[PDB]
Amino acid sequence: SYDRAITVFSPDGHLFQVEYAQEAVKKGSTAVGVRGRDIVVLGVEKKSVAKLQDERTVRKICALDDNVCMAFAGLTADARIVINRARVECQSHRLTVEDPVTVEYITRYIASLKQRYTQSNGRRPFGISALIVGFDFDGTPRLYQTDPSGTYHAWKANAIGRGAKSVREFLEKNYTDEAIETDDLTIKLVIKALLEVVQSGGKNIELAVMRRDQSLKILNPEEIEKYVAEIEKEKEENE
Amino acid sequence: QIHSRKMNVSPDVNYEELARCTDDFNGAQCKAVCVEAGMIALRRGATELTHEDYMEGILEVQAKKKANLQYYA
Amino acid sequence: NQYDNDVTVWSPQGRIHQIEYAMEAVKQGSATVGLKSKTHAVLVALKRAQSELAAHQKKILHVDNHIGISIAGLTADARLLCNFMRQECLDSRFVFDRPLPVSRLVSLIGSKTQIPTQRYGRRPYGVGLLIAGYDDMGPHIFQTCPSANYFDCRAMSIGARSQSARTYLERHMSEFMECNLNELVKHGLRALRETLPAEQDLTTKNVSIGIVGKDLEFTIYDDDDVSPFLEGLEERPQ
Amino acid sequence: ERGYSFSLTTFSPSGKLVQIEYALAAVAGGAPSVGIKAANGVVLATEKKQKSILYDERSVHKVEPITKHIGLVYSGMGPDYRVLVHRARKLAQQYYLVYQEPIPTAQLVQRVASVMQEYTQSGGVRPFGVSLLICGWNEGRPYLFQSDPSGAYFAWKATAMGKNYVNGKTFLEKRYNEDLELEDAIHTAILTLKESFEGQMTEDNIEVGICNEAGFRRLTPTEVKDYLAAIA
Amino acid sequence: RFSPYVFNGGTILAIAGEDFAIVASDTRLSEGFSIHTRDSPKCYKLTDKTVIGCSGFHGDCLTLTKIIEARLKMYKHSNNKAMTTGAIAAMLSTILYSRRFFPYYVYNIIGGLDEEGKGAVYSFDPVGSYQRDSFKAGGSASAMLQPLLDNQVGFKNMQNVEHVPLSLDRAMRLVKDVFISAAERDVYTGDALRICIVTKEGIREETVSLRKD
Amino acid sequence: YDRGVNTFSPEGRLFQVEYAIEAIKLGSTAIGIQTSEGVCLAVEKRITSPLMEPSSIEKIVEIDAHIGCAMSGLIADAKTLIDKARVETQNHWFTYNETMTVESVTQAVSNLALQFGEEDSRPFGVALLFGGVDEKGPQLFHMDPSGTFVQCDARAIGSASEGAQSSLQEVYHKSMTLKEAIKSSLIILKQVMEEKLNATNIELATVQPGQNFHMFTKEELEEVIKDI
Amino acid sequence: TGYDLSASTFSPDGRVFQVEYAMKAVENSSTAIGIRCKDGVVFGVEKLVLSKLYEEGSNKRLFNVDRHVGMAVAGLLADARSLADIAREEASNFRSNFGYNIPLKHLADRVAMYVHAYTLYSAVRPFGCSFMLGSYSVNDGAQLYMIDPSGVSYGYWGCAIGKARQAAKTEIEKLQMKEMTCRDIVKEVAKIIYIVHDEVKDKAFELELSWVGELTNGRHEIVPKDIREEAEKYAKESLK
Amino acid sequence: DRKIEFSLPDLEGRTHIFKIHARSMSVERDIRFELLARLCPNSTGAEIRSVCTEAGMFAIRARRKIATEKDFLEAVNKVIKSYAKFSATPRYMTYN
Repeated sequence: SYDRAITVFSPDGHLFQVEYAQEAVKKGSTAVGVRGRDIVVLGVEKKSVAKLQDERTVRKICALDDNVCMAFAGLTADARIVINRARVECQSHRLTVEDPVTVEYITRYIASLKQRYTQSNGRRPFGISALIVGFDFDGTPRLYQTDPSGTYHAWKANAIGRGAKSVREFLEKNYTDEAIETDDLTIKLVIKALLEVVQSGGKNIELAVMRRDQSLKILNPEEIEKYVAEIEKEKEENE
Repeated sequence: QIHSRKMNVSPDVNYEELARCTDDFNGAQCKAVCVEAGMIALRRGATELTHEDYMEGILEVQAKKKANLQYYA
Repeated sequence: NQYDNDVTVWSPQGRIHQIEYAMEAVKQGSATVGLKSKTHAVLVALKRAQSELAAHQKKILHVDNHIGISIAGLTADARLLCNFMRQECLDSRFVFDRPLPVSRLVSLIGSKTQIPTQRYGRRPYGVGLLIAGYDDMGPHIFQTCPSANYFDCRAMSIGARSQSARTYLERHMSEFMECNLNELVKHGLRALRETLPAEQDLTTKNVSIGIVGKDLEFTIYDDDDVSPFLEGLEERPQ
Repeated sequence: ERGYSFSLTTFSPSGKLVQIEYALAAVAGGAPSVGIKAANGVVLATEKKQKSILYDERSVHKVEPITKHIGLVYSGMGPDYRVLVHRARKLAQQYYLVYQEPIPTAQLVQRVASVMQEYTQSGGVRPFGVSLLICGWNEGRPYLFQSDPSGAYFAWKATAMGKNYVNGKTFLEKRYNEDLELEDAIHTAILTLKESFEGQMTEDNIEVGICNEAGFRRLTPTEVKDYLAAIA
Repeated sequence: RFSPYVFNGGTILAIAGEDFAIVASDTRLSEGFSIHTRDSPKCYKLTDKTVIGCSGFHGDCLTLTKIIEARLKMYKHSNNKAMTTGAIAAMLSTILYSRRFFPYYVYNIIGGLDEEGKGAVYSFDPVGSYQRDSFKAGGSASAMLQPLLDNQVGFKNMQNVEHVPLSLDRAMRLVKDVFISAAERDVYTGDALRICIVTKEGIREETVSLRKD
Repeated sequence: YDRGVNTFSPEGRLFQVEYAIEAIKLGSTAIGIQTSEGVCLAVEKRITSPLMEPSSIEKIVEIDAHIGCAMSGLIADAKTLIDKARVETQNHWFTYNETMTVESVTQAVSNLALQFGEEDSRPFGVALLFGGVDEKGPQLFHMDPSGTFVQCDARAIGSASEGAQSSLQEVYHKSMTLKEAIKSSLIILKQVMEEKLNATNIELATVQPGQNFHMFTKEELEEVIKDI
Repeated sequence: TGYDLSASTFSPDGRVFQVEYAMKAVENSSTAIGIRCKDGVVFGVEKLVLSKLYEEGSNKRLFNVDRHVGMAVAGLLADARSLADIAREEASNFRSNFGYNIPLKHLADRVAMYVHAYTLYSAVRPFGCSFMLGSYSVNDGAQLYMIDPSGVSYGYWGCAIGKARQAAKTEIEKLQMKEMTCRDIVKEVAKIIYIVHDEVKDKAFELELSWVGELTNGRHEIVPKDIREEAEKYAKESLK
Repeated sequence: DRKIEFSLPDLEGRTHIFKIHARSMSVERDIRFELLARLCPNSTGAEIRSVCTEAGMFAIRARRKIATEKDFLEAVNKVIKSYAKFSATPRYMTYN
């Protein structure tokens, strides 16, 4: 039993491994998520592949239940074990109380696991942050984020990853209510964000939606070029 | 007792009490309590030396650090 | 330096500065004085507070019908050894159906607290327990230390500015094996009135007194009932 | 008590395991030895000098049998050798209790090498400081393997360890071929020990064991003195 | 082979008064065909306002008594106050259930006051279930004792019976009559009658001799 | 370069516990007032983004129908202590069929407050206010990262804690009432907070001898704002 | 530096400074002496009076392990009485397992191995104690053992530890322990500490004497009051 | 003999340092410094001087002559939180 304290307090009251892990998140790939009223939409950017290799294994978007989708950033290895424990837990809710899992409950599970994981012995904290989107029972779609300290935190829209504060400035500087009027308009807002982010000329974006009653759906790169085509078209006539 | 000679010393002193509450000192620090008590007597502007002058001189010669410690006992 | 980090490391002089720093925390707390008569044991505490709206921090804790203590240091370790103290009373009361001898208890306390003073990464306990109790031999006043070297005495004082109270106990200790509670307790109040700044002394909310009696259960006296004892004392001379 | 539960061997910024690199130097300071297989069995030969005349050379041994048909020598330090020797002595028995068959030499080398690599990764220990030479004629054909402190292994035709092995491998390169015999490997083994030996090579400056189809055995100083005789 | 249980006799009785409580029991400890002693009370003053009666296996009565007396001081040092009666029943029910797979061979009745100066009787099975009652008999002759108190106390099976509350003296002569009436037929009914009385002022005791067959 | 986790100061106290005392100053400010009419309680939210949903975060959380809490400093660690408090009260009711008193809850958490070590890992970065109504009427307690707990009457914990205590001793007295306690608290909050006060920056919760624990919402809250 | 921290690290010339430091802490304890007479063992402890506020009979540096085995200590009092606890428990293991009283050669062996056990690890420290053991047997005479902080024991006709170790043992060898029946041993053992710890160093001291032999019927107990009052009667003849 | 400690100011010494370094620059009048001292728990007067002299440069950023409270806020996150990686203080608090 390797009993050693790792997370210790600074002489001015800080947690060095925590704030270094937030830098490890801060160099991760940029992921953007918003919510609609009837259809939620989120997508990662910067696939950065070799442009001749398979990639279904590099998909950084998965589901926990039918109504629970989840994306993340940071380092890839620590995320998926948290995903697996989340799948065991959300399945165990249905082994208990018959309803599907509420997204607030599952984020309290993940953040609550993460904090005591920082409290344990001989453990570096997790180096991931995640955006979790779920349309619960009675049709109230919402989302949360997860700090590596483990503070669950709701939003109307958010974006983490490398180069995220300027993207957040684009989202507050562009988000209205009438932007959430149409679903393809909201997708045009997301592609306006990742197009307003770092290059990603179609070949690096990967968006996925949920219509609050279906499963997740991923468009092939034809509506990426179609929606980017009408986005550059609307920007062209707007110019 | 030796370096407390050439000062206005009121009969308020208990050298047994002072030396018993002050261990781990040398002749420099024991002289230093006398001179710093001599300065604190001028800080309050009194002319003679009292016991609490030596008691505060103990604190100055020990030269502690302050961080808000009142939450004990 | 480097000889000042762990309990295991001996000094080149042979004096462990971890224990020497553990002797500071008992000097940081407030002062309290215990003493005993021929047939009674009395300890008197001096409460403190932080703000005037905040309550005063108590120090006297009832352990058993014939055992009472007083603390000086941190309340977490105080309650930690206190729960062990109550436990070691009631279990032997459960086994042998008898009260427990005080010296035999304090021996178990020293054997208890000696163990973390030798291992690796194990702090000592910062506490200054003044212990009043009854064996069949009447009153017993025991004091502790973080070095777990418990001392029998007849009157002691621990806390910040206790040495003047020790001088008062020395220059009046001959009377203590004759007088009863009514002037004995205010002799102890004459000890605690010494350790104070020159303007405030005894404003009926900063003080508590515990007495075990030769036919009397150990009773804690707090604020109101202090006022029959607190009256009838001389004014502060100047 | 309890150990330390952390490995004292990390990767360098150059990406090197510095304790294993030092352990190879500790092997390089060891006593020189060599081993040759030739078409019927393997010959192992070491170089064993007593520090004075007060010792008993008949007390301790370098050539050590492992089973009916496997012997083993080293080139390194003393007390680390005997421990993993005894470990291998156990491991052949845990093979034989399961399978009721003498162990394949390669299957022995797998388990011993796994012990060494597990031991150099396990927490709070210095790694071993020896290298081994393993012999045996299982299924007719002989075999000759060499381990290391890092835990790897190789299938040498013939090689040498200890001191001046960089010269001994050149001498074996200019000496050996495929087609020889056991006594020929004896004679060139005494030759390559004489390449870096001391002034006198008596019957007890060395220790030689051999494998056959009859199995592993160890020589006596009578015929070992007869092998040093009519040599060089 | 080695049996772990044996029966020790004894019979307890409690009646909830309006501002009082009466707990009574005999003082015979015996088993088999012989008598161990003629002095063994089952009254146990827990607090000033709580008296427990314990009948059944005597060693388990002793052990259980001492465990309860420990946990009262545990509650007091944890909570700066004494227990209440329903808190005692709520704790002791869990204590009895805590050895569900190796039970005590003990019957128990708790008498005492509420927070309002009223009697309260809590009778226990040997497992841990209970309820608040007005009067319960436990022990050997409880089958003798219950219907008489159903008639007199409960006013059952009587036409045009008015309902006066139980006065203290009528309760006293009721108990003193009914233990003699049980003593004439039970062999386990003892030779002296320990009677404990909980008031709003303290605990009163009284011992009345019986016959000594 | 790096000492142990359990090393005493040369001054004598510790290092890491005192660092945790330093750590709670970054938290949002919180004010509770004990009043014989009933204990009120208030806190800000430190609202960051318009995209942020406001009611997702909170600092008030209850333990029973008569015990509410308030937190500051680090937040993610506090939910453990809230959980142990709730479970502890349910054990006390389960075994004694009554309500555990507020001070006994407070020492029950305060025993847990200092238990880390190097066997079987660090102190906690919280600072807690306990609002409660026991049989002795209203109660109010403040504990420490060191576990030192004490009864207060009007305690202010946060970044502006000493300024609110300084402006609070001048206005508190023994015969306060609940409405002037609430309004008098929100005046101090309006002084010390950064942004403009509205019905979303803050939230309140009270406990009563008559009714149970109650938290205010955005309907019964802005009347105090317009009547500040 | 850095070679003097653990109890597992040698010095560059090959020793341990930690054990030497714990041995250095022994000479700040006051004085523990004890010799065996012809037919018994007498311990002697002088005891400094720190303040008047202590009660007489407090914090005794003189222990009682078995009915016959006696212990006098010099070091840290908590570790000393801890060693008294494990030694007393060890004798309880001996009588509980084998059915008679433990001899000193076995007892000091077990205690010395237990002391040596804390001389190997970084997890624990060595003890800061040294102490003396001695008792009487009707089948084995009287024994006298002494244990250092390192864990090495020897037999003695007499031994002395404390501050004035050499200044104590210089005068012990003037005696003739081979023939004196400890009756006069009480007075002389009293006198050889009466001549030490002067009024310059000490304010006031306290005599504390132990005593065992077949005159004590084999059992260990303290001296009676009248005999040590004859020793204090024998005190002030040393002024000549 | 004298062994003067220099520690960080509590709150009021920090506010006084704001009044020292900030008395001599064209500012918006109705700002408050006590909020800024609440935002800087552990900070030196050099760091506070870098806050004042940085926020003046935030007034020189676009085309303003008098700085504002939000210019101070744009100084605080940069100097404290963006430069918070180095910070130079904590191993010098324990002086090691």
